[PDB]
Amino acid sequence: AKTTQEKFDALKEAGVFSGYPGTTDAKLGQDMTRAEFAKVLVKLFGLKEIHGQYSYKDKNYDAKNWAAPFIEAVTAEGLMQGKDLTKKIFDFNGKITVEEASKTLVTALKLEPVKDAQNKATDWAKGYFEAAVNAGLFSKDANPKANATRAQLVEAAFAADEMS
Ligand SMILES: CO[C@@H]1O[C@@H]2CO[C@](C)(C(=O)O)O[C@H]2[C@H](O[C@@H]2O[C@H](CO)[C@@H](O)[C@H](O)[C@H]2NC(C)=O)[C@@H]1NC(C)=O
Repeated sequence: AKTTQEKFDALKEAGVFSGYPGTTDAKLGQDMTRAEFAKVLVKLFGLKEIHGQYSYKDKNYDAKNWAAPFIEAVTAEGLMQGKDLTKKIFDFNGKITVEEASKTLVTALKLEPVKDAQNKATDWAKGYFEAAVNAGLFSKDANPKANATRAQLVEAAFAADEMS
């Protein structure tokens, strides 16, 4: 079985994840913004980027924001809808959590949420986290509410790619 690092290298060659300048360190212990994760989802699932459209009101969510085409693409695909509908806030600088990642991947893979699922996830997410655990995207001992580490995102993305 491939290590996290070998899984990363594969995803990177494929354009789905990136490294950092001037180092081979993949920084598997660090976190990831929701903007970057939207981009991961686009590259992982082969989605079309949507230019010149803005469905959120966050400060600096505009045409100069490199993430908008990715954010719009995952929004149009129904994978993500942001954090509150009435102010139209996506939170692109906020970090992706393991339960949030679970929802997007389970949805994209067309897997079904677990009903009556019992776990430590926020109420809205319990079914998606559990489904994700069952499909081997995250380990059952991951904290649904924590920022997902890049290592966790790599293992999820890799597993997701294998399933798709
Ligand atoms: C703090 O609120 C959450 O923010 C999450 C941010 O990340 C995602 C994956 C996103 O879409 O960007 O999920 C957001 C949460 O959205 C909730 O997603 C559920 C999963 O499908 C939906 O069933 C719920 O309708 C949605 N809202 C609530 C209140 O649970 C939920 N957002 C909202 C608007 O309720």
